[PDB]
Amino acid sequence: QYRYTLPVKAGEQRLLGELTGAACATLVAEIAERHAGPVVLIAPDMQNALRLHDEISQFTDQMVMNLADWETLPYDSFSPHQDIISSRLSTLYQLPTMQRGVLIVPVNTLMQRVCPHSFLHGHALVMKKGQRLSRDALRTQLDSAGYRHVDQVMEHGEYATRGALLDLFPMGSELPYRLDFFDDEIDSLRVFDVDSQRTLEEVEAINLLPAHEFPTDKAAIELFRSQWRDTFEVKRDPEHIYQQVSKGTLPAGIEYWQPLFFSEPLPPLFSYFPANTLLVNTGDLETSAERFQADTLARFENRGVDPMRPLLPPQSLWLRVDELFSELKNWPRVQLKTEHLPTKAANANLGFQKLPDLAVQAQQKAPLDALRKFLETFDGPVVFSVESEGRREALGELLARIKIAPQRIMRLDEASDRGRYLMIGAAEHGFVDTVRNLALICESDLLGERVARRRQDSRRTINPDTLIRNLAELHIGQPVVHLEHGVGRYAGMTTLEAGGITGEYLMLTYANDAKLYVPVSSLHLISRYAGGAEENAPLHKLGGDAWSRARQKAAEKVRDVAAELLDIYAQRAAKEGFAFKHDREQYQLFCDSFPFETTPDQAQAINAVLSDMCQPLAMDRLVCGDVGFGKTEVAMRAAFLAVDNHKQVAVLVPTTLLAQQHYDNFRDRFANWPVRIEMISRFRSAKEQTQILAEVAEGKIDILIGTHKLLQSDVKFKDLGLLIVDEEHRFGVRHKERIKAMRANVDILTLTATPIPRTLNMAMSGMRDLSIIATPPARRLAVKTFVREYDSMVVREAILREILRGGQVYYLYNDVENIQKAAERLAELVPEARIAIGHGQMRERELERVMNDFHHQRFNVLVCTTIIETGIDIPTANTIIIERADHFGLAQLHQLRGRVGRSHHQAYAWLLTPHPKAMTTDAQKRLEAIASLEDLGAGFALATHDLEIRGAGELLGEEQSGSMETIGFSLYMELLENAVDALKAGREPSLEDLTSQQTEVELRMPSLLPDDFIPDVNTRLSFYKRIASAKTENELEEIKVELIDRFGLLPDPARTLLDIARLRQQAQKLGIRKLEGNEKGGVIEFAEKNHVNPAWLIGLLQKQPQHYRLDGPTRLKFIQDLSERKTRIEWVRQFMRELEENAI
Amino acid sequence: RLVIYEREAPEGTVKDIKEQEVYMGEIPLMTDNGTFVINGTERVIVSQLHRSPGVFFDSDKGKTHSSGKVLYNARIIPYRGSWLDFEFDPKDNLFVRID
DNA sequence: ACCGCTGCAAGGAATAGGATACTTGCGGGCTAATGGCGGCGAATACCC
Ligand SMILES: Nc1ncnc2c1ncn2[C@@H]1O[C@H](COP(=O)(O)OP(=O)(O)O)[C@@H](O)[C@H]1O
Repeated sequence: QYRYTLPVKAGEQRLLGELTGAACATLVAEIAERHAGPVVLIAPDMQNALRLHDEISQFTDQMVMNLADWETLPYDSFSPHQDIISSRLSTLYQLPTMQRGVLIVPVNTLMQRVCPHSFLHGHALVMKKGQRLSRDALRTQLDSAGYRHVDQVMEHGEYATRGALLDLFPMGSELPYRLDFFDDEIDSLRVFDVDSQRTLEEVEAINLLPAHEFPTDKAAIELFRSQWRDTFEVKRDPEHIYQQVSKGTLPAGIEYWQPLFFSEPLPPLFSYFPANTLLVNTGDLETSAERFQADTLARFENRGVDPMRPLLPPQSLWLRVDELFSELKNWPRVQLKTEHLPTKAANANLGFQKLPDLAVQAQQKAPLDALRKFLETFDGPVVFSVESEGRREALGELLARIKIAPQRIMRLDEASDRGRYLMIGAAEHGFVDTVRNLALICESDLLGERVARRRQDSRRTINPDTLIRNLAELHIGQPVVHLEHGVGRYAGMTTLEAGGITGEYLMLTYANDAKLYVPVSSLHLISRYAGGAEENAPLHKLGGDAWSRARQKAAEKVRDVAAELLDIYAQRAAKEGFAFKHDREQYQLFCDSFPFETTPDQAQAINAVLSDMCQPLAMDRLVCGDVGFGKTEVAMRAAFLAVDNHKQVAVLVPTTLLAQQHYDNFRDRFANWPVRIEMISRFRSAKEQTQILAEVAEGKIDILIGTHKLLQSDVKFKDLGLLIVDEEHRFGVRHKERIKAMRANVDILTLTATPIPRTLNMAMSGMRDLSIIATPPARRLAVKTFVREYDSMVVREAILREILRGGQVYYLYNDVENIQKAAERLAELVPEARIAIGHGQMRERELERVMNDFHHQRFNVLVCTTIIETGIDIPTANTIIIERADHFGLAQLHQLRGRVGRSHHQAYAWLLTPHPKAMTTDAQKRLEAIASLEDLGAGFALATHDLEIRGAGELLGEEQSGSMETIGFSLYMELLENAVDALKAGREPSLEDLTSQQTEVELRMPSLLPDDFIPDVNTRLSFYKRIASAKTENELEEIKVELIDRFGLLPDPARTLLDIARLRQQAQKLGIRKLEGNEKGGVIEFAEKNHVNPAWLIGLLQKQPQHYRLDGPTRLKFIQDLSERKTRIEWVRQFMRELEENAI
Repeated sequence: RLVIYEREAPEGTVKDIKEQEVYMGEIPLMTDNGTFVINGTERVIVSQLHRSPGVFFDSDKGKTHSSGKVLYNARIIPYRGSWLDFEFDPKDNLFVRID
């Protein structure tokens, strides 16, 4: 037995109450399952609608749809995106007769009127094979549409009907179709010829949807022009809407000139309701309809101006509120509401008590106390309602801590007397149904506290005798503490005006005689001195603003790059790359695992990848393209080819999150091949790191993903064969080639979105390959983009346009010090938005709370820094508002334009500008570039805009962007090949292993050969070879005097270099392996077979514990105030001189 | 002197007020004669005579439209802001233009 | 009576916090015109 009867009458209301969160969804699931007929739920707003749109399907099985509302604002200047229109009418086609099903419409839509049904039942046809309809019925429907019976159809406006077979040749298409009606049913959809009468295609459901919701042809145009000349006045203007439509073309908001395209009164969509339909209500209409109508009118006379595009009165484009509440007496209606109505007929309150305080915290010792004390005393069944599948396991071990067993059921009716079940769905809040003692508990019913912590306020607890108890007899010159600032000298009471309010204040003098006048009212912040040093008291300076401390004077060039870059490049160009092997059918079975079809450009990109992989050369390919164009599966097909040749694929990304999606992608795609794939980041524990990286040497993990943790000078791949690097424009140069330093002829493949200028230029100059991609598989949107001045009502209407769509807004400010103020600055600007705060510098738990609550639509607008640039999901976010687009890099401008979108919904993007002459010229060039290119495939040419405004950086150094007056590329190539044949001239050991076999001698001191001393980088390179390959002090001194011979004196960087090499000699002579030094001291780490006198080292420790501590067996931390680096050198020199005098 | 309104109280109240001698600008000083010594050179600002802000009625004396028609016009000229003009069409109209 | 079980002491272990040093971007501070006439295209509006 159910609980309540239903409204089945012309205009009866059914009041239902006691309703907490998400109970209404399973109630209307009950409604649909108990009523043979449609259920249309009226929503109070888009958000709840969309929220309820996945709620209801959680609880039942019937087909559930929204009506696609026009996405725009009332009287906006935007088309409603025809595709949506194509969805809109389609539902509206079947809306007259739809027997079972649930439609959610909002009051925004339900107050809107629709097409007069003449156009729809005439100038459109969707028809599916399971439609039991006869022959003469469709014959007279074609007759009522106005079509002609020709039995050999060739013309628009024709149909045939002979025997059982019916044919049609429409307004829409150039083809006739054969119907073949049988047993009062449709039984063929045969695309037959215009003349030859044989079928092209067997269809089940024919979809001839009109290109618009409104008539578009000529007779419609003169009818429209008749209406416009009747209503408005036509002015001579080549942009006025009358002439614009008279030319046949269309403006953006043209649909809001609805009724002139019919010359009939427009139905309020009530005409489209079925015979006995059941309307169910949520919240109330009696509130939201009023303020929507008020907004509607206020917007109408807000734009009841501007003879360029005048508007119709809203009485035609909408119902009035009273008109609604009249037509709401035409249907049996249900009103669900969140309180207890007392008692009457057509009214019931059903036990839906809100859940008790069930919450988790790490502060209590056993976190699940409320649940562990609730579940044994809850007599009824318990349901767990996890949203996600993997999050199910997040509950799986979690209730295993309280040892409580979830069973996976599908139906809420599956509850027993007392049993614990998990439900996969989309709920947000739980409840107890005390009718059957059922309990539903959402995941979000666990983490109720999104709370911060307070601080400071120390002297407010200091209520001691020094507070003077507000004596008010204090003398002048008394040193007085004021707890926010410090101590001043009290200098009397003074009257001051304060903006129409005179007042009396206590003038107090701080340092630099800055006065401070606290009111006499709040006298309790003021305390007498406690130190007893009234004539020796200090003075605080007020404000404590020590920003001045940002002046100047930091040096650089502690380590040269150019020689080492030339070295690794020469080493690459010397050895030969690996010729990979390709298997047709083995690669084809991997292609079979791809559940999609390659776009042809994607295929030839993949083909160019493989037909470069399998070569004796070394791969170096840019696979540049726009985001979301299918880059990853190219790397999939590359890696598979690589991994079957047993080559230990290494994956690099510059964040933890991208590694996290990549782990899923790699593992899910490689679901059938004997390959072990793992990841590493800071999120992995050390005990997992210490086995993963060790096992990398062993090598059964073949695919390894990670952040910079790979490039940490400890990871040793046993046979590296493939480097794949993602999201390029990071990584400097050193991190980019630090991996290639391990293996000279490794193959490198670099994915990107918009390449940095340096790697763009080096690719376009023939040094690296380039393979551009375009043409995304799904028809994505070029999310219209604007660059406008800052304007309080422009941002307001943008926010409103997004929120009455129903999604969320990324509003980015990118300054954390004032984002709190900017939050309320936006918040009273748009009082009906819900604003939370998120940035990268929070306590790393509230951030995740904010992003997950964002992910569960608990609020609308997020104020943020560029943390969102890490590329999170949630495509419901559909509008970026960059408040100060003056100071933002153009590549990540494109990246942030990629953040919105991800949907069939038309995303938007407003780029607020300051005043144009205020900004930098370079900013203007950037903004003109981004305003020029709004397409797909335009990411790359936008990187060609990134280059050639900043200068592609130096080809043989760091600093990827910059003019810099670099090494010329022709000279670059010459120096490169000179290094090449000088390198292969006599098999010269790579410099990188001369790094490795060298003892760690780091001293945080600039040690290099400067460019003025040696311009030729080959010569400096071979000198580096000769110094690090020198094994006698005699040869070091000979090299040194040869340097002096060649170039005059010896500068300090050269001298320091040479004596560090001297130190390396005795370091490797004794076994002193790891030596770090700094200003403060440093660490001497010996070998396990070391030449340390142990008793004498203990003697060092016990004569100066302040300057010798063994922290570890061979780790000697020495603490020395090594202010002068010369003293540092001589300290370490004489120290190892002591140690060799004690060497054993 | 900075005033801070305390947020908890209603609109217009005083949390605290501070004050200090801020320095801004180095204005030149006239000497005892008339000279401003700017960069070791010795400049003098001359008094400018300009058309006084107010409202003036004028007419181009039949130099336009050749009918012998004089075209009266009115100007409201602020000391700071936007101008305002009325004038006459030869067809005996009044026409306003701004800036 | 004596293991069997529990509650507390400890000790190590793991993890937040707050340092440091590295990358991208880019700007901010900072040294290093409303006193005129004429021609012509645009842009008319204007009568046909
Ligand atoms: N050839 C294709 N056919 C259909 N869908 C594709 C195709 N290639 C890619 N896609 C879709 O596009 C997405 C590919 O994005 P991916 O390469 O993983 O990273 P990015 O988003 O950076 O391109 C996948 O979700 C996939 O469903």
